[PDB]
Amino acid sequence: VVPFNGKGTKASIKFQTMVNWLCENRVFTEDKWKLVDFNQYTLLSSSHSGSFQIQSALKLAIYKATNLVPTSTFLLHCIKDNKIVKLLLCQNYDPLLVGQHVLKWIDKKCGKKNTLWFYGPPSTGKTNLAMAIAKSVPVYGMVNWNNENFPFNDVAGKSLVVWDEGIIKSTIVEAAKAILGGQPTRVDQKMRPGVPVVITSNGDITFVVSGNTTTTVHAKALKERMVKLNFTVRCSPDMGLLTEADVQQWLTWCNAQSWDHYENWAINYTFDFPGINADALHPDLQ
Amino acid sequence: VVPFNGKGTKASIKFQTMVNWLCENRVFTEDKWKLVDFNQYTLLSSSHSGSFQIQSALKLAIYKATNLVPTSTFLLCIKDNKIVKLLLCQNYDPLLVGQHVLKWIDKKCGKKNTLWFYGPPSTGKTNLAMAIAKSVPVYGMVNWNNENFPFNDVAGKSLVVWDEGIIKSTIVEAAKAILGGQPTRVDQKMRGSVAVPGVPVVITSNGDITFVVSGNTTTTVHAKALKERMVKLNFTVRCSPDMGLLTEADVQQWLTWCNAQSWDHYENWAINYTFDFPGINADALHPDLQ
Amino acid sequence: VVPFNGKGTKASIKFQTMVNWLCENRVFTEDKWKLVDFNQYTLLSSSHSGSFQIQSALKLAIYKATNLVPTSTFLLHCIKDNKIVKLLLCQNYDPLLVGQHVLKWIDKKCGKKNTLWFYGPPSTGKTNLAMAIAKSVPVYGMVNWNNENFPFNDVAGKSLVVWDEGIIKSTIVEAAKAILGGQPTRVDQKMRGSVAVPGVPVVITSNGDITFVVSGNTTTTVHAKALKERMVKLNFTVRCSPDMGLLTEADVQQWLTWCNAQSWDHYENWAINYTFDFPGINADALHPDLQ
Amino acid sequence: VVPFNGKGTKASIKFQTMVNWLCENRVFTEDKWKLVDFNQYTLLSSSHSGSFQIQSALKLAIYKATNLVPTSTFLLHCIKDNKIVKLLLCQNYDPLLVGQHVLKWIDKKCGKKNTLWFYGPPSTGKTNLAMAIAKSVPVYGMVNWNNENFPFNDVAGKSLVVWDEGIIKSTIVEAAKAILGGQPTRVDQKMRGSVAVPGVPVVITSNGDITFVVSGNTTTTVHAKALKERMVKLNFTVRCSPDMGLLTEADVQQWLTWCNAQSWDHYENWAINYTFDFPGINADALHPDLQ
Amino acid sequence: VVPFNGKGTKASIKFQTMVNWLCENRVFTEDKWKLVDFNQYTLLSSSHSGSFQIQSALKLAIYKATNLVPTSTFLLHCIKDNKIVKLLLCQNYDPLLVGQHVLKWIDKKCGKKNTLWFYGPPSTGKTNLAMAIAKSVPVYGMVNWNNENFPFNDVAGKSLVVWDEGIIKSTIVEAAKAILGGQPTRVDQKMRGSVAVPGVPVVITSNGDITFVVSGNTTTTVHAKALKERMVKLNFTVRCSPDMGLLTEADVQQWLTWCNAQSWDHYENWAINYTFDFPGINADALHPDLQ
Amino acid sequence: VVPFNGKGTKASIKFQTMVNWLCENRVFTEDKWKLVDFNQYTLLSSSHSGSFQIQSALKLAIYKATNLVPTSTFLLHACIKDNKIVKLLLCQNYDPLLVGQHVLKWIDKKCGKKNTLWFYGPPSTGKTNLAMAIAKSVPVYGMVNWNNENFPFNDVAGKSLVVWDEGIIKSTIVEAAKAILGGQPTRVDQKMRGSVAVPGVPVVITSNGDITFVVSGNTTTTVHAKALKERMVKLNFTVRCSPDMGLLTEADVQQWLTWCNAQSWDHYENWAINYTFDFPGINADALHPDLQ
DNA sequence: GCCGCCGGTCGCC
DNA sequence: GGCGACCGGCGGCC
Ligand SMILES: Nc1ncnc2c1ncn2[C@@H]1O[C@H](COP(=O)(O)OP(=O)(O)NP(=O)(O)O)[C@@H](O)[C@H]1O
Ligand SMILES: Nc1ncnc2c1ncn2[C@@H]1O[C@H](COP(=O)(O)OP(=O)(O)NP(=O)(O)O)[C@@H](O)[C@H]1O
Ligand SMILES: Nc1ncnc2c1ncn2[C@@H]1O[C@H](COP(=O)(O)OP(=O)(O)NP(=O)(O)O)[C@@H](O)[C@H]1O
Ligand SMILES: Nc1ncnc2c1ncn2[C@@H]1O[C@H](COP(=O)(O)OP(=O)(O)NP(=O)(O)O)[C@@H](O)[C@H]1O
Ligand SMILES: Nc1ncnc2c1ncn2[C@@H]1O[C@H](COP(=O)(O)OP(=O)(O)NP(=O)(O)O)[C@@H](O)[C@H]1O
Ligand SMILES: Nc1ncnc2c1ncn2[C@@H]1O[C@H](COP(=O)(O)OP(=O)(O)NP(=O)(O)O)[C@@H](O)[C@H]1O
Ligand SMILES: [Mg+2]
Ligand SMILES: [Mg+2]
Ligand SMILES: [Mg+2]
Repeated sequence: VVPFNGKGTKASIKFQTMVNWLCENRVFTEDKWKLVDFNQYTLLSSSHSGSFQIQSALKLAIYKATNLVPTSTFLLHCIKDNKIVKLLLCQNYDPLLVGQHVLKWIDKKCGKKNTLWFYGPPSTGKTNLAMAIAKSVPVYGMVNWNNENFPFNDVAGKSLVVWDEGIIKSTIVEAAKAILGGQPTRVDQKMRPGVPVVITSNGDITFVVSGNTTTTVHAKALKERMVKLNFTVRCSPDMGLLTEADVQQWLTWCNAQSWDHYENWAINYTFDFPGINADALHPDLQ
Repeated sequence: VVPFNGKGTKASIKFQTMVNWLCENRVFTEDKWKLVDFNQYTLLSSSHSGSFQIQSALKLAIYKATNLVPTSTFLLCIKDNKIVKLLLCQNYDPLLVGQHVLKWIDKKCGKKNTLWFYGPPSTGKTNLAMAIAKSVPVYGMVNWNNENFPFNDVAGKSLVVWDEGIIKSTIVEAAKAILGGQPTRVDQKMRGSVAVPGVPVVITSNGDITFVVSGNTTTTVHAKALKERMVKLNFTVRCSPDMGLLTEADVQQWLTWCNAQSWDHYENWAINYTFDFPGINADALHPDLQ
Repeated sequence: VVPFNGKGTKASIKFQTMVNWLCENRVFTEDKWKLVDFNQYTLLSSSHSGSFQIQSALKLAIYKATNLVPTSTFLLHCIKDNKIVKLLLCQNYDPLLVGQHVLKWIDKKCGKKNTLWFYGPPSTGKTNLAMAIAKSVPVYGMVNWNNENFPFNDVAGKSLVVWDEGIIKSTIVEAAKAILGGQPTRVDQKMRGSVAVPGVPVVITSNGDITFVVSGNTTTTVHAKALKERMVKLNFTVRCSPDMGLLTEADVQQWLTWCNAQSWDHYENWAINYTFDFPGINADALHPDLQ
Repeated sequence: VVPFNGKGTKASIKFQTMVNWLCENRVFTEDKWKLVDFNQYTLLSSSHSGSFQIQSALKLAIYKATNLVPTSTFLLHCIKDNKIVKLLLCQNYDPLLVGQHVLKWIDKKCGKKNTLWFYGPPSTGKTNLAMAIAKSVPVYGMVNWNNENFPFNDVAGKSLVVWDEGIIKSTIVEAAKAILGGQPTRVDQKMRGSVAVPGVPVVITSNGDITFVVSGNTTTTVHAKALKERMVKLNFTVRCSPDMGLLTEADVQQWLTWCNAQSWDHYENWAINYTFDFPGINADALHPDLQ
Repeated sequence: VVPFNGKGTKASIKFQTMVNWLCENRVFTEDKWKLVDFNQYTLLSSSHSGSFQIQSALKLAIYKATNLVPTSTFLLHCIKDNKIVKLLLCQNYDPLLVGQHVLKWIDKKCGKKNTLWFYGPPSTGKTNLAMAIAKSVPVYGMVNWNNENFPFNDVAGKSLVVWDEGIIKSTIVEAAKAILGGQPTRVDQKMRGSVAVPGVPVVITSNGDITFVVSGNTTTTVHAKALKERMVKLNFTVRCSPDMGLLTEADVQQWLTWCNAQSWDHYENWAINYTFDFPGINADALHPDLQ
Repeated sequence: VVPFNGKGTKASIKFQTMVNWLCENRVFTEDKWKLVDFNQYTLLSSSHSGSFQIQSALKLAIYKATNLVPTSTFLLHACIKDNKIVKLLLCQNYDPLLVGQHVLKWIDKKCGKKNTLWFYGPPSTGKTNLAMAIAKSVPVYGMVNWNNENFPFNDVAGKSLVVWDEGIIKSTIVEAAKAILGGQPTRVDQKMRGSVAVPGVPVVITSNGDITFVVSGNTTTTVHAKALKERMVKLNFTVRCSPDMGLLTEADVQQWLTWCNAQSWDHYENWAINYTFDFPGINADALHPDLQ
């Protein structure tokens, strides 16, 4: 399709450059814009025609960073020295395979398996790793911030949805089957792609509370849409916060490795994530 | 009736050209506009006025594509077409089916405004319906609408799709009007006349929809009335588990070939419309498909 | 009343010319404007000013076509070969006397009797003649469109009100009497602001008697006296052959033009005291051409 | 005090002239403006600024004609030929005193006695006289048009209030005392930021005694003392000819103008202390123009 | 806190001059503006951008007159012929102390004794005196105008709150205690910046003791001690002449002009220990002009 | 981060200068602006354009004062024996050095979990006077008594200090109380502002009785007593004061905090390693000769 | 105050 | 006389 013949003025080209600048520096919120470049914000807020451009540029930047650009490219920029590499080795999970899956999972290339699940005892580092990814993607949203009876508001536009210490109520289970499966909401269909979801919890989430009693009616359907990871070993208190770079170096290194190994397991996506294969451990990871 | 003797400035001519450019490339949604041409959208959205124009152009393009141009214009060797292969296995005449579709999609079938596909599951009922629905500019599903108000925003659509639907006794009164091509009161009260918009309808189902659900029971009072407005097809043959997603290109090829052939056979059946679509006539098969 | 001494730029003259064109070409809805002239609509819809001018011009054209010009001028333009003339003769009715009645009724000059009633067996063409007149006037409103509990909405700014198969309920019989009698609605008395507001002609086609107002689950005849004061009745008893086809506004314009061309004293004799029932064909009084 | 030493631009002076012209020709509604001058109305409504100017100018003209200018100026321009003059002789009322009393009453000069009451048998012309006077003043409202539960809404901005065949209810008896006595509502107090501003003349017509306020399904005389002080009572005892016809503003203006030139000193002989019942004709008090 | 430089253009300078002219001639309401300078109001309403300036200027003028100017300056410009001086002597109170106290009171300088209370039999002129003071401040409000369940709304933006024929109920005792004592309401606290001060003076007229709180169908005295500390009580016992007439600004300002010129020693001696009652005439200290 | 290479007109530079001027003069409300400078306010409100500029300037100035500039810089300034606050602290048996130094960290949200100060003691001992003295120095603060009874924590965001005077905690709102008193932002704060974490507002509480006991109907419950103790710091005002010490002023606060900033921080670092619910009292020998 | 458009008039055909 | 493109004016925008 041939684009239109419209030629813009100086102001329009300046606005387009401003949108590119906002998209490049990951400035998607007013607070972030004030914290980063207060001078330009003060200059723009002087009048109506300046204030409107702020909202327009923010919306266009969000759309460009979410829909028109692959999210994985936002994450890609001594492999053994990375904290995350050691952490997955302790949990007997191959750092390479889990890294490759995240790239496909964030890129909606895993089919119906749109949801990741971290399972283990409390204080094993589940939320620390999960929250590290949420700070690496352009925009993220948490279920906890939403209303108690409307947990899935403002799902469209997010690069990732995080559900920390969550549990599924039978009154809203039908909505969970859609989003966790990646099916678009009916509102999205009417007005016009799914959003990856990550869930961390202490118990078994496949059990659904129904009244004052637990039930297993929906246990079968939720299993196909999810991948389970076991974080059993307690973490030392000195680990601290995981930096966005630690994710960046880990994902970038895993990207360049041979991909054919991941495709073999990708033929039949199992609900359970396979453990470390000692015969396939990379030499640099040792 | 003479067009007004006004003259357009250089600014309005650009808007008029953009309106034609919208219809030329079948872009009718803001998402499609963003996906196809981002630079022009970004340039337009940097000024109060620069926006009033996006919505105005979209509205004008929708109206022009839906009402001022025949729908079939958007649709217009043959043995290799998957659509023909589909209807061949289903014991129906591939040529005669398309010739009715063109008259049906153009609101030229009188009271029989509704088409119905029926059969066991995994027989291609839904795949064929979406292939037609993708080709038309604008289409809407009854599934997306509210349960208590299934017929909202029917106007402005070139087609309406109803997937695995069931008719309830509460909505049987509104269903009869929309399925029969009769204009709704909302359009009548707005437009000014008593008959204007026109909406084709296509329905798929695994069960007989002529039966109406009332309470926890099923009645047959409205069966005769719904039979007049509808046309039935029986997809009773299991399809080969190899066929893929039917595309608009497949439909356009099927309709283009069927359009130019002889139209002498169709109008004989058009004198009296049978409730069931006629099946394969062995002697009347076109020599191309023998 | 000397007009104002104001003056306006070329844009205002263009707007006035556009309003005059809308009045001339009989365009009164946005969809009609889109159908007749898409180019001018697309040019006008390029900015806020044009989109406001569209609504202003539409409203002004509607007002001019409704209140600034007598409705009869929108109807004027072998007489025996006219389909409508045959129909009234078949129904044993004089075409001239009916036509001359319409030209005074459509202009609200008949006073209290603002309503015509078409009554008789079904499928005799009662709706066909009623709708034919409606399609000729600038704009008409139908009671069937309006909501269940509020039938008399959107009456203002209309030329003709059509009500087919109508039944008067006791709940709304009081509001019904106002419009059917030519009395103005009370909201127009204040929104316009004095008792100078006019009313709208009403035409009713029914298969049964409408003087029997429905109350609950029982028929009552207390209101029959008041309704008969305001109404004129016709009887479509003789069913027509199913080959008359859809009547056209050209037939109405042709028939109405001929009626005004003849003598008017013939109708004036019956105008001294209007009768509820319409007198039938008189062989002596028939027009020389129609014989 | 000396007003602001401003300098009106070219456009603003046009607005001032338009506002003056609207007041001059008594054009107070959009529907009146369309009939009087459609040209200027279209030229103005050609754009947003013109519509805003129309909306502002209408309110300014209403304010100028209501508050800043006395109403009597629009009433003031042999006498035996006047219809109204003969009418009051039938009801044994002196036309001169009635004319003089109305002129002082319309401008809120009577103080407490702010209400005039017409009473008598039906068909004596009680409504005919009230309507003619009402349509002479620029803007008037009717209690009938207003909401049943809120009959005294939209009081401000009216030069006269007309109440036909009214009956006072116990639910609204308290609000009626203020309006009939010229007491402004709290809206005219707190939003107009004072204790009292308008005078809102009110006229009432009835066939029975309105001082008997209905209480539930019973009649009570508690409020008889309070209301009878606020009103002035006129009795239309004699039924007039059926062919009196509709009165017009021309008859109203001529009658008031003639009463203006006559002697005034006779009026205040009684006006120092009004009585509830209007005094009748005495042969001595009859002017020679009517003898 | 040196002012910003901000060199303004002629458009803003003219608006500032208009704002000053508003305060100078006491034009604080739209109705007063229309009644005083109609030409300027007509010119200003010719456009939307000109109509916005009226609402911009009125608020600033009201704020300037309320907070940026001492209220007593609006009061201060033979003596033995002033009606108030004569009236206060009839009640056996010293006019000089009353006038001196009022000026100190209106500027909120009495401390916690913010509210004045006038009590006595009817027809003693209590209400007439209260109106004269309220008519002289820029803007005044009433508790009578407010809603029954929320009588203490719209407190801000007023220089004096008048409560005529007042009485205190138990459902509003907590609100009345704060307002009568000068304590700012929580609205000012959450709109301005923490415990401010503006408050408002209050004047009360009553025919009965207001210290008796009405609860249910029983009179109670729980808050009698708390209320008395906040008011200064005056007993208006002597009936006044029926034909005294209303009081005006010229009477109050003339009276207040004399009082300010005298020494503050007489007042400041009693001001050290504020009493609930006000001292009467002392022949040992009556001013020579009033002897 | 390289700032966007745009350049503003004369009006934009003037507006930025006005925003700076509003910050420098501690003007944050319409009433304060009208009181300080009526002429500029009139000039701005003369037109529709300036009425929007006023609101934008105020909204930007509040944000600049609250989030961009540390609050403690508004306390420090650009006869120590005679300072009124020093005497008042000595009357109530507390070291003026440690009280001032702790404030400079509590007001800057640097104390970690212990985000609140608690004043306890009999009436008329000077609890209210000192509490309001700190508030008058910070740019903008909000007091709880203004809000609705059922909604106590409205408009908490965008304030430098939260004042709660003689208040008592109820079980119906004890769940929200542990949030602000703990320094973790409310749920709506993250959503409207994208980040799971945005620092909280310091809180100062005065009380005549022990607030660690929560009202539960017509009954006192102590289930939440433990949870409040690691969020709070307690000071006891056990000595009454004579009516010879009027309202405290910002001048006293600035002088007091200025001296506490210049002295060594070793006496604070010893206690700051492990915070205690009880604030240690006067040490007889540790008192520096500048206050002996 | 900002960026847009309609419009007049002089400049050139 | 006609066609051209230039700059200044004005728009509405809460
Ligand atoms: N705010 C923090 N500052 C420093 N270290 C932290 C912080 N939060 C967590 N950690 C460290 O991160 C590791 C685990 O963090 P945490 O988020 O509590 O893990 P978890 O297993 O997801 N916990 P839980 O929420 O109990 O399931 C430990 O080494 C902690 O010391
Ligand atoms: N992604 C796909 N979408 C549609 N059809 C598919 C797809 N993949 C394979 N097919 C095959 O294509 C044919 C179309 O089947 P489908 O249209 O889903 O059946 P149907 O009869 O309309 N189903 P039902 O919804 O039960 O009425 C079948 O043979 C499918 O097995
Ligand atoms: N599509 C049509 N359907 C029916 N009648 C038609 C049609 N087109 C033309 N006509 C003519 O219209 C005549 C009847 O018109 P119609 O208005 O339906 O009658 P009616 O007496 O008003 N009907 P009803 O509503 O049953 O009382 C027929 O006899 C035909 O001559
Ligand atoms: N066109 C006319 N309209 C009204 N009244 C007319 C007309 N022509 C003559 N009249 C007479 O003029 C008088 C007007 O009376 P009118 O004001 O309608 O009633 P009223 O005396 O107030 N009584 P009522 O309405 O019965 O309570 C009556 O005597 C009518 O007969
Ligand atoms: N029109 C008037 N306006 C004001 N004061 C008047 C007026 N006429 C007389 N007066 C004087 O005011 C006195 C009563 O006025 P008013 O202000 O109502 O007094 P009051 O003692 O406060 N009344 P009350 O409300 O009965 O307790 C009369 O006795 C006259 O001296
Ligand atoms: N504006 C003032 N007026 C009077 N006394 C004041 C004022 N400001 C301070 N004081 C005095 O300064 C001291 C401060 O006491 P304060 O801080 O109010 O004590 P408290 O125990 O918190 N009060 P309370 O509110 O009764 O619980 C007291 O002696 C007050 O009387
Ligand atoms: Mg956690
Ligand atoms: Mg299907
Ligand atoms: Mg009184």
